[PDB]
Amino acid sequence: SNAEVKVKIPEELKPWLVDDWDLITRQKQLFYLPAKKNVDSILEDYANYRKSRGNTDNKEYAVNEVVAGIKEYFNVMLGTQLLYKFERPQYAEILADHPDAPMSQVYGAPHLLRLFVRIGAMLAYTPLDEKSLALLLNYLHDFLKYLAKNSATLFSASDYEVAPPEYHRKAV
Amino acid sequence: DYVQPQLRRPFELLIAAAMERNPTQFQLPNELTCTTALPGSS
Repeated sequence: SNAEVKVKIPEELKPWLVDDWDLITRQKQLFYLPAKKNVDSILEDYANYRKSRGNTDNKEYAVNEVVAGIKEYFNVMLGTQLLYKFERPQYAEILADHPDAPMSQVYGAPHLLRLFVRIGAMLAYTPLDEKSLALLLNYLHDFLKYLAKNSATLFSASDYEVAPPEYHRKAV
Repeated sequence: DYVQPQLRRPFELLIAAAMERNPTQFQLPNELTCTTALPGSS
């Protein structure tokens, strides 16, 4: 590699990320997994958000490319480091209980935002050209600002239950 | 006359790199919290 791609974490989302980390690892509080707003729906939101915010948009080539890419990227990378060591039992439970459950499903916004945090070093693996880099970082920041604009409405940390002791045994 | 940047290759490359990611652990950057220890005390 030659250029370390700095994806740039939005400073508005940093307090949420720090709280997320704390809530999961330190507080050991976990929400009921079933996510009504899954990654697929979030991608759909973002895709249609472009065309409705603009007037004569034709970047659907890249929008669809991004949606397809993110979907598979999130899917293929799910389980490796898109979740904390404390989220292992969630991953385990999903696969064991529903072997037909899509990895791009079942999980909601927190995991998609999780992706954007880890993609930072991931982009350091990928030697992207300036054109594609600038265009992509644009979409990513558009996505980040879309999330950040709904940090209170979409991201909810109140409905978190302290994971039961036996459940802790399925993580650590 | 202009050729727009293409995301297809980037995603190809990025996913290929993701294929090489073993299940380690998600960690946040040093500025956010930093959960890594430094090799020292020696």
